[PDB]
Amino acid sequence: ALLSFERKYRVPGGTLVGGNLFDFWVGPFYVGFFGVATFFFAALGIILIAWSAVLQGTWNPQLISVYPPALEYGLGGAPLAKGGLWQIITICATGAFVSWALREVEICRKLGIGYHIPFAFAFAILAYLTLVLFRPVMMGAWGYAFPYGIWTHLDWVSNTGYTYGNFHYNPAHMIAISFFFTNALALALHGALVLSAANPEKGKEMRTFDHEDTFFRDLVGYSIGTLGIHRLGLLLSLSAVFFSALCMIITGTIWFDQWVDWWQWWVKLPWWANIPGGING
Amino acid sequence: DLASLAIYSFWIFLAGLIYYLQTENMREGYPLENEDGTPAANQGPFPLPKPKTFILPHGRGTLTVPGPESEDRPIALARTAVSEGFPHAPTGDPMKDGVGPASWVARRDLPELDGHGHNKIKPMKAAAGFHVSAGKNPIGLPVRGCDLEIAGKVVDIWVDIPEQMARFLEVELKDGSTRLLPMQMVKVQSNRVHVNALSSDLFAGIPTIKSPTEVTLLEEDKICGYVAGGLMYAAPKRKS
Amino acid sequence: EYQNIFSQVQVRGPADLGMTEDVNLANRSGVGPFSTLLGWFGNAQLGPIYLGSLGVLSLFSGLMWFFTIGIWFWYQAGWNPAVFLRDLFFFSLEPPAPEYGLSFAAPLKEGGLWLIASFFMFVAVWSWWGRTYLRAQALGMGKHTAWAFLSAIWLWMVLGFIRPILMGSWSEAVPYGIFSHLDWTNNFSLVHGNLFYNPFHGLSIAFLYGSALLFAMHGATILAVSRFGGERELEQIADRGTAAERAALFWRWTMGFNATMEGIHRWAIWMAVLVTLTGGIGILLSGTVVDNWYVWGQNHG
Ligand code: BCL
Ligand code: BCL
Ligand code: BCL
Ligand code: BCL
Ligand SMILES: CC[C@H]1c2cc3[nH]c4c(c3C)C(=O)[C@H](C(=O)OC)c4c3nc(cc4[nH]c(cc(n2)[C@@H]1C)c(C(C)=O)c4C)[C@@H](C)[C@@H]3CCC(=O)OC/C=C(\C)CCC[C@H](C)CCC[C@H](C)CCCC(C)C
Ligand SMILES: CC[C@H]1c2cc3[nH]c4c(c3C)C(=O)[C@H](C(=O)OC)c4c3nc(cc4[nH]c(cc(n2)[C@@H]1C)c(C(C)=O)c4C)[C@@H](C)[C@@H]3CCC(=O)OC/C=C(\C)CCC[C@H](C)CCC[C@H](C)CCCC(C)C
Ligand SMILES: COC(C)(C)C/C=C/C(C)=C/C=C/C(C)=C/C=C/C(C)=C\C=C\C=C(C)\C=C\C=C(/C)CC/C=C(\C)CCC=C(C)C
Ligand SMILES: CCCCCCCCCCCC[N+](C)(C)[O-]
Ligand SMILES: CCCCCCCCCCCC[N+](C)(C)[O-]
Ligand SMILES: CCCCCCCCCCCC[N+](C)(C)[O-]
Ligand SMILES: CCCCCCCCCCCC[N+](C)(C)[O-]
Ligand SMILES: [Fe+3]
Repeated sequence: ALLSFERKYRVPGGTLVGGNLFDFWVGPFYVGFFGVATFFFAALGIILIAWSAVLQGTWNPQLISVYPPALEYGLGGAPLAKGGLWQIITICATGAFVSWALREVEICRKLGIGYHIPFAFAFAILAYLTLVLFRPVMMGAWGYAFPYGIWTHLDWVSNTGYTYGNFHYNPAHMIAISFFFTNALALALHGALVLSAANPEKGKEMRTFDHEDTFFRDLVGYSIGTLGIHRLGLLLSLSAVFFSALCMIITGTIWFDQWVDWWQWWVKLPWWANIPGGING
Repeated sequence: DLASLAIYSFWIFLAGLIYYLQTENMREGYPLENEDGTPAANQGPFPLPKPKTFILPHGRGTLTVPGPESEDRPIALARTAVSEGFPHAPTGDPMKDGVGPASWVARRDLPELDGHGHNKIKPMKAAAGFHVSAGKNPIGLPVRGCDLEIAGKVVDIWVDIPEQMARFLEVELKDGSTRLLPMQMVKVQSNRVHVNALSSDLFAGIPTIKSPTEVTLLEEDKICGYVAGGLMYAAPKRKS
Repeated sequence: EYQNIFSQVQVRGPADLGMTEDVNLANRSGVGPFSTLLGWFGNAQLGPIYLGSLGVLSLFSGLMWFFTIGIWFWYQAGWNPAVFLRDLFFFSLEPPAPEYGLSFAAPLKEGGLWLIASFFMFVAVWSWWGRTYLRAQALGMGKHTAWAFLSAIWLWMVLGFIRPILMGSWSEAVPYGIFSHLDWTNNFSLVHGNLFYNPFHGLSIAFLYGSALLFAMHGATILAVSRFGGERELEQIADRGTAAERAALFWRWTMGFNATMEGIHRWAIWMAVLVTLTGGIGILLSGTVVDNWYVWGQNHG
């Protein structure tokens, strides 16, 4: 149950709450207070989803779906079968994720490493909280949040999108997509570079960092280095999820028309707004 | 049809890819052990992979993983409970013994070389043509601990020559002896370098290098280990 | 404490001319300027780029594809630069109409310029790919970068070439334009019964989401262990240090399992590669074998 090198690291300390009460492991898993918290919120939430499966009449995971309260309920409570189960499960989910992050912080302190991981995860939590919480509250009803089901949540994506035409035209959405595409490009290259240095042509010696640096200079004229590519990856990723949250927080709130028509601010700039020719004249 | 043959084939491909990926990631640290160092009974469903051999670059030899695993050092720890899964207490001073957040590994006692076979990390005085080009120059700055006392002063920057990057500050103590602090654990300020991890009275205890013009991979690990460990262990002496 | 997102102190020395190995030093350029701006994040050196024979072929073709679209955008703008800048995202170089099929005999103002620009892009990309392979052979490194790039080439190759050919028409290909290639993408989903129902499309999404997940994890992990010199990954593979151990142990204690310093980069290269791999299969099957992914999904077959 231990990695060969692991024992020297399994010392007491680092917990944020409850001293040495929960300072122990179950197999590979660290527990901690927030380990216990995560189990509670995760058990409860899973129980409520099962109880929501009987109210619907399916034990089929491709069919099961927990919906928000309909718009009529506003930002108020709802009967369980009619939206209150979603509302409670949502509180349970938020509890599971925040507890998971804070559990990552306790693991960080015992290992004496930095806090970059819990920090990155909180951007994911933030995107979720934008969809199920922030945008609903700004809009005035829980019903605008997405449903918890495998395909029904895809339905919401599609219908919420096309409420505004081709959703391609949300400018924050454009930026978000660029970071996602760019991040995957960077992850491919970084992975490929390290592996090509560690795993050279047969019989050759293991290459070095300088070979990595040379390769990328040979190729594109620049190289960012070891610290920089890990700073770049963390940043392309965190930025993608940032602009995703942004593109949704502005949709249905400060902009509620067709997204393609937003782009008329550009074309009707008065110095060229009237000139003939082109596509828009 | 063709489509559902493709998707079914893909899922089988992916399972074998996961298998391959997981066994690849078992070339260190495995086999699993009981807290006493004996092989654990339950290794899980994945087998150890066929070993592979890296030919290291500069006549430095060979690495074959998976291989025989051992800490080439004493671990000053004791069980706090009669059953598996609980913390193991330090039996001495965890900073000195190198346990917990203060851990190091018995890395090779040579320095890392570059692609041309020269020491990757040099002091800047011994580094031909290298100068501070941006930001505050730390050299000559006093160094403060987490108890707000001065521990020493910066007398050079050790640089990564290939990466062209500061990795250590060399610090002179009231001894007249020097130590290395890792760059990633210091705050270079206007009038001082601040060190949160350590209090002034623990700077003497930082492991020393045996030649003054190179660090070894073993020594980097003992130094970075020591100073990181202070976040936990020097927390009595931490004020702000 | 210090977080390590930007360097506190930059340090410069002699321009690095690189490792020689088998590279024709005659084809390398001279080290360009040092960017202080870039060096807060990565390296300052905008040093030497290798421009061989394939590199020049690629760069010429690329500018040709790029200019072919550009003159056409001007012809649409009426050669008026104000209209050019007003309607820039609206211009489009469209493929030949379904009439001309997979033929090359077709007027320039009806898809001829499209064929031309596409030929230039085709040679620009494949030569650059060969360059990626050859650049690595010179240094004696493995061909990983060339394989991962082949995967991106796959999706591209399918969209503009392979799939237009199996439909028997160049009109099925993507046009050159900012707003138009977006419209083509929305239109494609609509015409194939909603791509959300394509099981390859949803796998592609899992991998794209997972790429951001992995790199967030990995990058954040290397930063957290950079106080033990974790970023020097290649040496940490040959001689595991405490950086690699507390990195593995963070994740073992969090989610019950872990990677190695080498192993995490196999996870990485694959997670990304599978984005465009499954993606290219999903597009290739659309309109050749499956007309409507809603229908297919009702009786898989
Ligand atoms: C993938 C499936 C669809 C498709 C769907 C989409 C969707 C959906 C979107 C794009 C977007 C983009 N597409 Mg497309 N696109 C496809 C195939 C392509 C191909 C090709 C196969 O050869 C090319 C050359 C492009 C090129 C482009 C870019 C113009 C843009 C961002 C690219 C990027 O970030 O990559 C990373 C690669 C790099 C080299 C780094 C680039 C980083 C910076 C410099 C780019 C900033 C762009 C920013 C958002 C501003 C946009 C305005 C214009 C630049 C004026 N697409 C097919 C047809 N594409 C986004 C867009 O913003 O369009 C307007 C967008 O929302
Ligand atoms: C993110 C923006 C949109 C959205 C748009 C899409 C689109 C578009 C698609 C998905 C797809 C998926 N979505 Mg979604 N989805 C949203 C929000 C979520 C959230 C949430 C915020 O909590 C969750 C849990 C999911 C989960 C999922 C997966 C079922 C699936 C692949 C995920 C993946 O590979 O990511 C990367 C992550 C990993 C590899 C880590 C492992 C994550 C695993 C696989 C998640 C499984 C959990 C699931 C079965 C629920 C368990 C709950 C209880 C524990 C029982 N989505 C919102 C509404 N989602 C794709 C799909 O295939 O639909 C069927 C797809 O095409
Ligand atoms: C027809 C559909 C519409 C459209 C409508 C929308 C709408 C509407 C939305 C998007 C959103 C997104 N769109 Mg869109 N979109 C379209 C076409 C595209 C195209 C394209 C055509 O090529 C692309 C590439 C994208 C890309 C994107 C992303 C920028 C973004 C999703 C990422 C995200 O938010 O992660 C964020 C990640 C999360 C919320 C996940 C959080 C995970 C949490 C914290 C933890 C989960 C734990 C789990 C439960 C536990 C599992 C335990 C087990 C052990 C595994 N869209 C068209 C035009 N798009 C979404 C967005 O931008 O913001 C959300 C969104 O809501
Ligand atoms: C209304 C829109 C439709 C839809 C229609 C499509 C279509 C159509 C396609 C996708 C595709 C994709 N979609 Mg979809 N999609 C929708 C909604 C979504 C949502 C969402 C709702 O949240 C998400 C997350 C996605 C996500 C995704 C991606 C997983 C996938 C593209 C992978 C990629 O990285 O290509 C980016 C990478 C490339 C194109 C590689 C090409 C690179 C080449 C080799 C070189 C380019 C550079 C060139 C040389 C020029 C140089 C320029 C430089 C700047 C110098 N879609 C809805 C249902 N989607 C693609 C797919 O794979 O489907 C299975 C696809 O073709
Ligand atoms: C698994 C697929 C993912 C991925 C991976 C990937 N892409 C790759 C690779 C890999 C592993 C490479 O090794 C290769 C690369 O070279 O990386 C730097 C590449 C590459 N992916 C690129 C783009 C790209 N990849 C994309 C996507 C993806 N690539 C996915 C995220 C996209 C998307 C999202 O659509 C784009 C936009 C290129 C940067 C590069 C291949 C470049 C190429 O082949 O083009 C040849 C050259 C030209 C067309 C140049 C002319 C056009 C220019 C606009 C002119 C300016 C150039 C120059 C500055 C002119 C100078 C002239 C004088 C003034 C001196
Ligand atoms: C910057 C954001 C990017 C990112 C990063 C990221 N995610 C992270 C981390 C980081 C840095 C971690 O440290 C953490 C991790 O532990 O990874 C292994 C994590 C994590 N990201 C996860 C998923 C995830 N991340 C996503 C996205 C992103 N994560 C981005 C790419 C997605 C997307 C793209 O959709 C998913 C699916 C988990 C694997 C993990 C967090 C695990 C966790 O929180 O455990 C606590 C909770 C439970 C055990 C289950 C509780 C169940 C609920 C109570 C009920 C179910 C409610 C739910 C709403 C159901 C909805 C399902 C339907 C929509 C189908
Ligand atoms: C300022 O003015 C100047 C002079 C600088 C010029 C300005 C230029 C501008 C404004 C250019 C703008 C170009 C744009 C915006 C291009 C956009 C492209 C987009 C958004 C997407 C690209 C998708 C294209 C793909 C999928 C193409 C795939 C092509 C192939 C797979 C190969 C095609 C091959 C063909 C048809 C046959 C070739 C022949 C053989 C058999 C070898
Ligand atoms: C950010 C990427 C920039 C890539 C272009 C710059 C790198 C190549 C510089 C070559 C300059 C050469 N010189 C001096 C001989 O002309
Ligand atoms: C079990 C049936 C066969 C499944 C095949 C899956 C293969 C996945 C890739 C593993 C081999 C990896 N590789 C290419 C690096 O050697
Ligand atoms: C995307 C998730 C992929 C899961 C791959 C398999 C994860 C479990 C691996 C367990 C191996 C480790 N252990 C603890 C037995 O040593
Ligand atoms: C692909 C669907 C989601 C897969 C989730 C897999 C969870 C992996 C966690 C297993 C950890 C196992 N172990 C060995 C510690 O017991
Ligand atoms: Fe890495």
